[PDB]
Amino acid sequence: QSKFRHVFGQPVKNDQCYEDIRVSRVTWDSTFCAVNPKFLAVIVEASGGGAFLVLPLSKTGRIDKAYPTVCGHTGPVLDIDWCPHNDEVIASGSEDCTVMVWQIPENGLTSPLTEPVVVLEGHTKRVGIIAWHPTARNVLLSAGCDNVVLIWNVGTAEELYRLDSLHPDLIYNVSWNHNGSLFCSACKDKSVRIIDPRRGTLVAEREKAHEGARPMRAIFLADGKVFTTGFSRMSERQLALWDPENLEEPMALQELDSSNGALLPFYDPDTSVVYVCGKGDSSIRYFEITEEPPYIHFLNTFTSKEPQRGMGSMPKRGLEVSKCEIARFYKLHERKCEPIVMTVPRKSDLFQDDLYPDTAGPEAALEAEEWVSGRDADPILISLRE
Amino acid sequence: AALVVDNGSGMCKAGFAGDDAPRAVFPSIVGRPRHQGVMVGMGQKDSYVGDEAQSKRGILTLKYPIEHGIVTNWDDMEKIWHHTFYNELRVAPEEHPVLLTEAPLNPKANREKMTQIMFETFNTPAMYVAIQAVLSLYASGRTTGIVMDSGDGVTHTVPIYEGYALPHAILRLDLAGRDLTDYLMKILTERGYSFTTTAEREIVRDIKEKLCYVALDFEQEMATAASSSSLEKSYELPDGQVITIGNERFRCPEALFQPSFLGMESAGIHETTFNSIMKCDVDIRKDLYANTVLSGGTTMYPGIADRMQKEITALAPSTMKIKIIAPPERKYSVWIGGSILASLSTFQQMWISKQEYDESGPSIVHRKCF
Amino acid sequence: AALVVDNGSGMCKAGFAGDDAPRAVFPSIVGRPRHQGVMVGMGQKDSYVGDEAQSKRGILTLKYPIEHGIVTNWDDMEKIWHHTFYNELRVAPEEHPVLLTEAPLNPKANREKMTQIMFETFNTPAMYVAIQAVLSLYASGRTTGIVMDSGDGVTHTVPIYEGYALPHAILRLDLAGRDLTDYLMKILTERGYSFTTTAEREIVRDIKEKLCYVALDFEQEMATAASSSSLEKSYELPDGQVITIGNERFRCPEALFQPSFLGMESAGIHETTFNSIMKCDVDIRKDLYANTVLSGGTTMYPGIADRMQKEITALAPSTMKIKIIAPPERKYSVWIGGSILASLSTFQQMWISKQEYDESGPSIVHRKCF
Amino acid sequence: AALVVDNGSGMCKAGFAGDDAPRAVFPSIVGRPRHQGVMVGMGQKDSYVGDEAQSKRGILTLKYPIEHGIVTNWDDMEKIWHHTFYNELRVAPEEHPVLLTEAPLNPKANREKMTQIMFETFNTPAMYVAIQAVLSLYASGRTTGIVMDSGDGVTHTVPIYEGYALPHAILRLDLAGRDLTDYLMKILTERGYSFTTTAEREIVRDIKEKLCYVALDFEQEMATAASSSSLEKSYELPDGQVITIGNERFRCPEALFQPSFLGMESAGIHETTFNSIMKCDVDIRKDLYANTVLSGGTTMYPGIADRMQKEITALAPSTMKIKIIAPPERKYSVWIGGSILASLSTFQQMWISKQEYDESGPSIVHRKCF
Ligand SMILES: Nc1ncnc2c1ncn2[C@@H]1O[C@H](COP(=O)(O)OP(=O)(O)O)[C@@H](O)[C@H]1O
Ligand SMILES: Nc1ncnc2c1ncn2[C@@H]1O[C@H](COP(=O)(O)OP(=O)(O)O)[C@@H](O)[C@H]1O
Ligand SMILES: Nc1ncnc2c1ncn2[C@@H]1O[C@H](COP(=O)(O)OP(=O)(O)O)[C@@H](O)[C@H]1O
Ligand SMILES: [Mg+2]
Ligand SMILES: [Mg+2]
Ligand SMILES: [Mg+2]
Repeated sequence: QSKFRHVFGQPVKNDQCYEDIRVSRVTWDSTFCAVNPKFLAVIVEASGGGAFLVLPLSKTGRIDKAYPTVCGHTGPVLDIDWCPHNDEVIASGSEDCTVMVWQIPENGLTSPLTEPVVVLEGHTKRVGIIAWHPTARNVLLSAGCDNVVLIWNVGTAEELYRLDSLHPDLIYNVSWNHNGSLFCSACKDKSVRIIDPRRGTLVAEREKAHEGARPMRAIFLADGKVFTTGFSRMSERQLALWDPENLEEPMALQELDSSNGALLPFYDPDTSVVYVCGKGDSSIRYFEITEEPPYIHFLNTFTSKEPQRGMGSMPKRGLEVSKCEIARFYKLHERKCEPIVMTVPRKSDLFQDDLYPDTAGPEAALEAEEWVSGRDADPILISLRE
Repeated sequence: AALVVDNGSGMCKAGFAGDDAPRAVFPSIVGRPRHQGVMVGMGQKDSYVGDEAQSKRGILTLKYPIEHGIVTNWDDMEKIWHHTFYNELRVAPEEHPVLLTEAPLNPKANREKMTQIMFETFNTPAMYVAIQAVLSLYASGRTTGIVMDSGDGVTHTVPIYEGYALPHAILRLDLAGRDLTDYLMKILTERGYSFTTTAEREIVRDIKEKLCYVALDFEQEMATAASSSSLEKSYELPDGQVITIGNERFRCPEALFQPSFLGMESAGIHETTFNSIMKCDVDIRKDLYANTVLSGGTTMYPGIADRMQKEITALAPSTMKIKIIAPPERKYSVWIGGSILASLSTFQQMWISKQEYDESGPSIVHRKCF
Repeated sequence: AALVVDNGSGMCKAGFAGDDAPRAVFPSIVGRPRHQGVMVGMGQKDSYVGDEAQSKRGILTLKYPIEHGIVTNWDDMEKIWHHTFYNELRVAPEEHPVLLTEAPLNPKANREKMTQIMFETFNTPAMYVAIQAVLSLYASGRTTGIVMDSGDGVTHTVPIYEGYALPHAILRLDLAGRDLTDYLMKILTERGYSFTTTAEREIVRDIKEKLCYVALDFEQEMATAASSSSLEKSYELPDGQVITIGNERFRCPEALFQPSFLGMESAGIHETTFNSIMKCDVDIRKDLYANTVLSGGTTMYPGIADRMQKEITALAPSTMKIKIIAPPERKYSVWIGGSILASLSTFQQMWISKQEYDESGPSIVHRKCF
Repeated sequence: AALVVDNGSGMCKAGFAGDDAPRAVFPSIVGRPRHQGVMVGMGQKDSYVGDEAQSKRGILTLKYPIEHGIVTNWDDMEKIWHHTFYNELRVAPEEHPVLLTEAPLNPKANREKMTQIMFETFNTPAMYVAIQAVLSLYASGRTTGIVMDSGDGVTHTVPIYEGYALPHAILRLDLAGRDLTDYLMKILTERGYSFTTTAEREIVRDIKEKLCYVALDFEQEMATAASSSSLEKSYELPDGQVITIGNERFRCPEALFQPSFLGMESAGIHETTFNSIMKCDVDIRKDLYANTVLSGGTTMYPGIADRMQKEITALAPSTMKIKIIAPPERKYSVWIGGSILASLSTFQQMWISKQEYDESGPSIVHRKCF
């Protein structure tokens, strides 16, 4: 029994969705969308080079065809990520083997933005993984096809650490842990690794986490556990929970279906609910992770009639608290972005203290120079009552 | 527990989701006195709803708030809904979601006012409007088939194949049980029986439900009735008078298959079902032929299933297997299917909650209900 | 054990090397619902592939990811290949080398994406692309002869002498079975039969595969069909309707020999085969005349071998022996030849290994595959 | 003088060759009484044809002998022809040659029965059948261009270059004005307006011809109609009741560009026109883009030319000039072009004479007529 047993998705009307968007057709299996409580960033298909569309959340409805876009890369953009401590700073990686950090004006884009604030060059081939540090300020992680993970200081354009002798094959995704001291990564050799970047060591590793050649994901939870999505020999999509201390056997292992498309997990630390989004699917499944067996409880599934090309999750700070909304997903179609609202049906119209605990604020706990020295601090928590 | 209310033109069926039968079935009538009361101190109400109006119909003017599946008196509709929740089911509508039923091709303002009244007058936490024919397929445990639902106001056919409905193939007729009841009153005048008041119309409806049946061959049944009194039956009026009817027993249901008896230009229910099938794609017609489902009280005539099979067989190619499914409880198929649908775990994300109404108005029903 | 997958325009044939017949043969279609689902709790998928789409085609829009031997929808291609490996063969592609087939004179980007998809999406250890007409010669146990492979999208002729192919003499036509399906689709309107939807096209294809044949003399067959009804045949549609076709039985396959029937300027298959032979050296034409091999499903019409022999004899010198080889299993000659090729010990060194793709990219297929 | 009769699915146009406008224009309907006449000695005819049926439609059942350009009732069709020659034109058909029109890709028996009736029932000295789209090009004074003729039953495109038609590029849709009229009847029920009889279908058709228009941007137009009442219009029924329609004004014509509104899988008229051009040779696509001609009464909606230009421009390459030719008299383009062709001196040897029909039967029409 949980309050989250009743969570149902209600897509907004067409007038709040964003239409006339040429969503990029890159085969790379990324989210294709980054959203903060201020703007909405969607990777779009550019005739030359690469670009992604950044627009204010208010600019709903039809989107201008000649709407200025962030076109600075010489190749198509693979992934984007908003800075957690700055709603106007966004990072993007492309196949031009470089990472560009942009500064979006408060009112949006009036002319096509081409010049980025910083250009990070440390990779030999395309960079498809960009992950901002949860706590340390101006610390960015970049992972490309060259099987190297680089830490970038966007404030000083300085490469803090380099780690290339940790992944022998293609890296799927990288997820920072709670305090930003460790990060997990899924590799093409079906191995899940936990790496300490400040020491350049392999804290833990689980070989053959899933027995499927299909891509696998791995994310860090708030309690320190690792949630992984993968496939079996017969392409049976699976979910698994791993304790870093005990990696001989997974804590849980549940099979979903036999459909193609990698499962991108969207995990909310406040609610301890993971939203399993599969590329090309038309349904979103959410599960609750608790300390009670089987540690993975299926809640329900939001179903639609249209496959999604991408998915973006709006953080806690931008949710409508008074409407008992605990997640908002911006489903990307081939030509439309349709926000979908996760809600908990509550009879009372007052503030739900249990549904909205203290969440990480937009204020960085530490800085880049202090994080290098081994200092660690949990994210600064704010309140959602206001 | 969800509430399932099937509001037909003639009868109101209500109950709880998960049950196998409606808990409250009463006529959908509102009666008001047409005389002046002379007894002081007697508990005389301004209006009577349901069975109370039926029992006192001698001194009341019975009115149907629903005509041909369209609500024509919303003030009287609120009385029936109020009577349903508080007097029949004896529950609080603000504590249970309500599942309502509606015929297809209805005016869009009909289901908007249903949405507004449920949320603003009864304060229901959630509501949903479903098509009556789709619910009948739920009760039969099928995902493929064409359902010909015929009630008191509307006769409609909705073909469904593998869970997908064909909206372009949906046909609707304004010929139903009430039209047959009026036709029976007209043809009863041939024997000298006169029924004109609204109270007398209910008497004729009772006669129709008890003595009428569908003849396999109408012309042959004409010869039999005109040569002997074997088909003649007797009925006792509430005042003790006994009336006797002969060929009128099967003439009234014949108007379903020959609408020209009522001066209507539309085709019969057998041709309407066949025409709906022919509007579907060729690859699914074979499955629809073998899964023809009958629903509604107007399909409860004895022998209607045999007649429907015979008529469709003549229209369909000889190589097709015509199978008419007529369960004995098809009078409550719409409610039973609604009870099943409202109890599904996958349906819980289809409710129109109170929140959406406040941020969308009554127009929310057109984007969340089929 | 190696896997042999013959991805034609219309059908996907898959199996294991060393076997004599494909283990899985299903249509190369991907269908998506074109209506709205109204039944909740039913396992309705977003798309259907292969036989499931064929059985549910009444409520689906069928799409061919391959058009004229060229993959036009790569996203739908991964669906079919995923269906082939995991649902039909029930094997893991990352443990078996995969042998694929392609028509000659195809765009270079077509086989590059096949190499990229096999190595990056399915992670096959080894991979190879073989020409369909070359494989058909393996199945016949020959090293010399010209192969006329005609499938659903492409008709091509590849002459081979003593194991050496003549690339300059390779001819390709974009006229195949799907064009004949559309031509029969058009000429069936002359008798009042109207087929328009994608599902109805599959019905027309089934009519073509069952009733059509190649006339030895087209003009004489025209006179015979216009003077009597001996050539008329009946076919029953899925909805029970019976259709009768006369001269359309042999007019549809006649477009192979008279492409002007479709408005195309190219020559017929009989002339294309002769032209490919004439482009070869004079000393090898005699062997090619006596070793003309037919392959593909479009060569399964009754009497096509006799017509081809008659036409080529009229073109070739009277002193040459024209011998058309049409084995009864020529519909699977491409797969059977691929099964033989993949089992050869001398073929094990021409696989494109993963280490080669990693250090050379998808362009490696242009160096290791002919 | 020759006679030009343009037999559309819904409307019949007749006149004399050399004239610039049809002399007799009347609906192509046959009505029969559906009640019993009780007045003795006043002239009840068994059937009414044309305008008389339209004026007496209150007590008649109107039937169209032509459906989708194919005559389904030849006995009724003879009545219309008899009314045309003797009551409308008031001439003897045995003294004038008759030029008839037919849609392309029609059943071959349709024009054979047309030939037999003209020569055996009316004894016409000569007769000819012409394609409606080809005649429309005559009226515009052009020899090159693609004509999209859309009437009451058939929407077809025939591209012509330098006097040569491309039969393989001819496309035909069974979506036309009658389907739009039926769609408007279905969506008018959303506002509570119920039209079911054949007579009421004529009322809705009059509404469609007076209030409907094509929106330049359907999505933007829907938003405008949902935010204000500027697009609302009023129409008075024959009985005096006033109806008001909003977004139905542009939703009904939108089915031409989005046939999925009717459940049809075919493409819109803009895509059908574009596909027909793309089926032609590359060297003539430029001329067809700048000479797109609209014909028929269905293309009479205000703003249809602007929408068609906008849609094709998005499909065609940006370097081609899209020019939609929509003359103000395009409702009679087929007849006017037929008048011009019938008066040409070079056309006098293309007639099918009585002697030719006597020595060849009705099959002669397939040899002399395209
Ligand atoms: N046994 C019966 N035989 C014939 N007609 C019946 C019978 N029972 C009910 N009916 C008719 O069915 C009509 C209503 O049936 P039903 O569909 O159950 O309710 P509603 O139409 O109000 O939803 C009534 O008008 C009645 O005349
Ligand atoms: N018995 C038959 N007679 C005529 N045509 C056939 C027959 N069997 C198959 N075909 C045609 O062959 C085509 C596909 O043949 P095949 O070469 O086996 O597959 P693919 O072309 O997809 O590789 C189909 O389009 C079908 O119309
Ligand atoms: N002004 C108009 N606006 C819209 N539709 C029209 C108009 N005039 C005629 N139509 C439609 O065109 C159809 C017939 O057009 P036309 O081609 O002139 O005759 P036919 O198709 O019978 O040869 C009618 O069904 C009518 O609905
Ligand atoms: Mg009912
Ligand atoms: Mg083949
Ligand atoms: Mg016309």
